Amino acid sequence: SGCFEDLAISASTS
Amino acid sequence: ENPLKRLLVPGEEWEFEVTAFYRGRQVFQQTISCPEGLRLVGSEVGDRTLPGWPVTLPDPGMSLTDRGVMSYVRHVLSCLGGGLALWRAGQWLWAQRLGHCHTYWAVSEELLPNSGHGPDGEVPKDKEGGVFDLGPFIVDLITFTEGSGRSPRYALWFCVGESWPQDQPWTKRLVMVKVVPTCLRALVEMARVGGASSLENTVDLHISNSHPLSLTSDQYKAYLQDLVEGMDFQ
Repeated sequence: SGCFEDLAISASTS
Repeated sequence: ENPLKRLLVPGEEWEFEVTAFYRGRQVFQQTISCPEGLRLVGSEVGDRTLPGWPVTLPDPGMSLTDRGVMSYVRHVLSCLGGGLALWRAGQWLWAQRLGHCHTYWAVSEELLPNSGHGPDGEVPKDKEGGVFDLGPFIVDLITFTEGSGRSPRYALWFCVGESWPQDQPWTKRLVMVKVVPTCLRALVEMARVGGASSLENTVDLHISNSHPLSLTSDQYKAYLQDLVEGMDFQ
């Protein structure tokens, strides 16, 4: 919401 | 001379029908033709440099009313980045993830079954990955023409941002995208009608510089067999 629980998304990086 | 061999001619461009679903609700449908394939993206401002026709999944606010679902779908789209690339190379359909949203693919029916099945695999990120081989497809198609029961599956389904729905219906998933190469839909339908009350039937491959073909059942089978021999196998 908040966090996004149970999503299959790898951490951001650029 | 074999009109079906046009499908594998270097330079030909298949038509890919792309249908998107937000929680089991169709929110987008478009047919594209591109040598570099397509890329399922989340916004209009993506990254022009990456080849492939950018297919922008619509904002959920234009179709949904569930604020919770809207928020979660928006987060999936915004994390798509480069997106999910799908292109063709010979008799193979290749897929690659260019963003951060893990995508799981599966070859299934035109409509995802109420029961379920599971994923055929996850779309790789750091490298290419085949998701469809035309070879075994035609072989099954031929077997299907011989009245052996079951038509071959051609509909690519992608689950974006979530694991594949195995212990839950596909309608529970946030972003589900179906991609159907319309030539395969045409081939199966031609096979389906082939064994009926008509000397000839019309099949339209829906590929670049193609004309509608009117064939008898047996010569359609013959064309399918000759197409098979010219293709690659291990």
